[PDB]
This record gives sequence, structure tokens and C-alpha cells, in this order.
Amino acid sequence: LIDSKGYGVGTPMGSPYRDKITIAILQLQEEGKLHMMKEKWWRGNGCPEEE
Amino acid sequence: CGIWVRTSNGGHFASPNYPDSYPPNKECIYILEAAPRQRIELTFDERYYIEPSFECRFDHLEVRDGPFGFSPLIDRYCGMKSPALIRSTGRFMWIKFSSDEELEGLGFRAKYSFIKTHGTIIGVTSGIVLVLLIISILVQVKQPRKKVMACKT
Amino acid sequence: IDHKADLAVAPLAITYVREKVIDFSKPFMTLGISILYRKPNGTNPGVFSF
Ligand SMILES: *[C@@H]1O[C@H](CO)[C@@H](O[C@@H]2O[C@H](CO)[C@@H](O[C@@H]3O[C@H](CO)[C@@H](O)[C@H](O)[C@@H]3O)[C@H](O)[C@H]2NC(C)=O)[C@H](O)[C@H]1NC(C)=O
Ligand SMILES: *[C@@H]1O[C@H](CO)[C@@H](O)[C@H](O)[C@H]1NC(C)=O
Repeated sequence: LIDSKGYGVGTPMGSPYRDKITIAILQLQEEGKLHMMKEKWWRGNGCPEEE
Repeated sequence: CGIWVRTSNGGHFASPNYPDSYPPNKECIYILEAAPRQRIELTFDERYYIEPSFECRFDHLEVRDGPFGFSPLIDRYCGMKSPALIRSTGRFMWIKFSSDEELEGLGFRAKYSFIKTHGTIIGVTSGIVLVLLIISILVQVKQPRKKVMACKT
Repeated sequence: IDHKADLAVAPLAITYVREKVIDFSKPFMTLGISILYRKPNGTNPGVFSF
């Protein structure tokens, strides 16, 4: 890695939606649906290993 | 200091030393885990009926909507009020009880409700290894036949 | 900005400048930049290494 940035969700300014979608995002994270969901669109085809 | 109250449709949570003064210098995180689709019903049992005119520090009881110290803040309570009941479907309540270096209180009372074998065998086509070993063993077997025949002759 | 839509659910950098003008949720995935380059041609064929 070189740097690290953030993907979050944009929203109207000061809208209550943001702070109550934050908890949902956190819930999804601390469940684990995020990882397998990520794989499901990032699995693709596995390259054969190299020495 | 902490109490695991997980997998209880209901159960009882309170400041340590609930009937007596709560201990000083205490920092205990209390965790409420509700399974998915469950709605969290916290029931808080107040011990003292009087209205404080001041919301001051040193002594606070935190409520979080998701993992503690990390998730959105719901409230920071103090005084001798019972806070109003808290209904969230965030499925996770993460609570801390604090304490100062002096001047403790009556404590608080709460209720929660939920609704060499491998080395030989493993090789690229050990089959090749076995074939070579077979050839070698068989020819070694061939040898002493001609050895004995030469000795006879 | 103009309320004309709702939350833009899309891969977006949580950057400094947009921050003043839009609020952003706690991030759902991290980010990074890495180098990309080809594979080595290959091993010596190993037929006659002699
Ligand atoms: C009759 O008057 C008394 C005295 O003004 C009222 O009690 C309340 O007294 C406090 C004194 O500091 C006033 O300040 C407020 O305190 C509250 C609680 O800490 C705080 O949240 C406010 O921001 C403010 O600092 C308070 O204004 C005052 N309350 C009032 C005028 O409603 C008493 O309530 C009055 N009773 C009636 C029937 O109006
Ligand atoms: C082999 O190396 C050369 C570099 O000039 C180039 O053709 C390519 O990057 C590599 N692969 C093949 C198939 O040529």
C-alpha cells in the first residue's frame, strides 16, 4: 500500500439520515456481511500460484 | 466489573455495589448484544426522586448506538434523574459506567429487554518417483541372480 | 447541495474539500494506491541449462 483514503456515503448537510445510516454501516461491518459481499463482486478468477 | 448479559431476553444490570455507593475510579464497559431483527428495550430503575439543577462532570453514564466509544453518541447522563427509556433497533447497546476520585452516589439500577510419509508421497507426480524406485529395485533383484550363476560358473 | 437528490450511494473519496460542503458516513471500505506492472517473461525454460 502507499496511501489510504475513505469511501463513505454522502448526504444532505446536517440531515439526520447520515448519523442513522452510520450505525447501519457499522452494524454491517461488525457483522461481516461486508467481507463476503466484497468477495462476491471481487472474487473473479483465481490466478495460479507462483513460487 | 463487567457483566455479560448476552442472550437474555431480559436481565439485570446495575452499578457495582448497587445498594451501597458505587465504587470510585471505576471504568467498566457494559455490553448489550441483541440478535438481528430484535428491538432493544432498556428499563432503568431509578433509586432517588429529586431534580438536580446542574449537569456536571466527573461522573457520567454513556449510551452508544453501536460499539462503544466508537459509534454515534446517544446521550451522556448524570444527576439523580432516571433517563427516559431508550428504544433503538440498532441491535447493539454499548454502555460505560464511569466514576470520579471522590464523591460517589446511590448508584444506578437498569434492566434490558429484547424483542517422511508426506515427504515421499507429496511430489510432482511421485508416480515418477515410484516408477524409478521400481526400476531400481527390480534391477537390484536381477543382479544377485547373475551373481550366484557366476559363482556357480 | 440543493437537496435535489438524497444520499449519493456511490464509491466516493471522503476528502477534505467536499467535507465542508457534504457530510460523509463512517467509511464502509478503505482505500489505497498501489503500483501495477507486468509479470516476468518466465523461468529459464530449463531444457538445456548446460
Ligand atoms: C419560577 O422561577 C424559577 C427561578 O427562575 C424557575 O426555576 C428555574 O431556575 C433556573 C435557575 O438557574 C433557571 O435556569 C435554568 O436552569 C435549567 C436547569 O438547570 C436549565 O436547563 C436552563 O437552561 C436554565 O439554566 C430556569 O430558567 C428556571 N426555569 C424556568 C424559568 O422555567 C421555575 O421553573 C419557575 N417556575 C415557573 C412555574 O415558571
Ligand atoms: C517479455 O518481455 C518483453 C520485454 O521487451 C515483452 O515482450 C513482454 O513484456 C514480455 N512478454 C512477452 C509475451 O513478450
